[PDB]
Amino acid sequence: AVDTAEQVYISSLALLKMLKHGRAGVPMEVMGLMLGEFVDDYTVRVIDVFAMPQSGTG
Amino acid sequence: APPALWDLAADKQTLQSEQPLQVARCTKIINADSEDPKYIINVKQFAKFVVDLSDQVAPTDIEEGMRVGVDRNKYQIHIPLPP
Amino acid sequence: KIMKSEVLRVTHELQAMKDKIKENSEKIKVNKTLPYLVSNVIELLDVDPQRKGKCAVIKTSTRQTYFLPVIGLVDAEKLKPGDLVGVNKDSYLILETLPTEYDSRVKAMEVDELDKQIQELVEAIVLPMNHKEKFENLGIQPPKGVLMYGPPGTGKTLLARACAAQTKATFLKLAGPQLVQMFIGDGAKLVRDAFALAKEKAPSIIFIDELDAIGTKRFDSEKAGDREVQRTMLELLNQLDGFQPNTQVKVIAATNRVDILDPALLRSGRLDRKIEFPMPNEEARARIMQIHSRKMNVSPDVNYEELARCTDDFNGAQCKAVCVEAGMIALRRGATELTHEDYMEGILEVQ
Repeated sequence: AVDTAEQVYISSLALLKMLKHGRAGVPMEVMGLMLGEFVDDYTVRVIDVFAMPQSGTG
Repeated sequence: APPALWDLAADKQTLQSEQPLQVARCTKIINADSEDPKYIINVKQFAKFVVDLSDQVAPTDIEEGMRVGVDRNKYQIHIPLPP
Repeated sequence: KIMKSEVLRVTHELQAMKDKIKENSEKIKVNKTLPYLVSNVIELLDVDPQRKGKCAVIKTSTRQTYFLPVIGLVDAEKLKPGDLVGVNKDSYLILETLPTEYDSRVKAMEVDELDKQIQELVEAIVLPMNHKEKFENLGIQPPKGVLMYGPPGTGKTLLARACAAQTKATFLKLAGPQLVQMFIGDGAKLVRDAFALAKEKAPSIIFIDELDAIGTKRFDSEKAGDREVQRTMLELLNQLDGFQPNTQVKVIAATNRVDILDPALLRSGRLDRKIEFPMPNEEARARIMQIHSRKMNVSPDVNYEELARCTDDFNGAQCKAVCVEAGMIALRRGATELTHEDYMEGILEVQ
């Protein structure tokens, strides 16, 4: 039962990829994934970000 | 307030019972069936919708021009109703 | 065969294609499975100046007009101003077009699952479903429109309805006043829709009655209520003339009175067969009555003379009504088997 202060690190990579995902942000429901490495508990870093093919199920 | 007391005390599990049954498409009524997988349904807003029958409702329990409860999300029919 | 050794690589590329189309052919099923609503499609030809101009006009059930070209897979019966088309979210594209007709109601009219003349009639209705394979060598073109008429009291309606059971196909029922309504311009829509159902469905049987009353050209110049079925018939003949699809399922017409006749009804696609009824005989009616009553239990002694003689200017439905009436009092007579005198008793009863 322990909780610390976490802060999400965002680079230009994931940002621009989410901008392209913004162009992909058509009303059709879309999927995406984020990758990175955890050095410790209270910090989180994301680096590799890509998109996913659309589907009719959503 | 006293009759609503025990009910207010019984309103605790309603939060955990809120997840199902909550979906309402406002009971759109059907018309006819050309084929079994796909049915044509006409809402009271005069907008025709099409959705496949779920596994929770038997195709033999479907009557022509019958009002049944229908999901507004999955668009399928979870449960029918007598009236 | 050294030059033909390069074919193997080609076949490998082809089977590789067949292997790599699995996924893109797989996504079709999950994507196109559930169209969320139904929209009206109207075809409009545009011009781009390949870069060929293509477009369409859409009408949503929510009354919101959008823009979109003509797309989707290979189309055949499509491009027509129909309804019930597949559509995805925000895409407003066209995937599966199925025609259920317009204002369905007219279409669900009904669901149905004298020897020398009835022989010719039976042969006439049987031959288009039979001799088509022999029509190539013989070059015999089957008649389409068939005019069945005669003096009142014949009972030709239930006779043709009885022949419809012999055709084994689906039978429909359309009357004269059914073509007359309060609205206007119903003729074209009715004809086009009926021909649409005739195009989509199996070679069923279509029979219309009372074409004489609705086909009256009213020599008297003062007034009358219905001019509509006149031009409806004219348009019907037009589509039965200038159209190649007319080789499809036939439409049978019948007139009660010969007072009104259109000289333009003569054609292969139009009315061809003309048979006048010269006071139909008795024994034949007794025969068909025997065929109808063979199912019921009756004492097998009948002179047939009395029942043949007592029938004058009576329909077939009236003869069946005589049989039914004979079955009515046979229940309260206490007898479990129908007798001979019950027939004539019924005749003198209802008539």
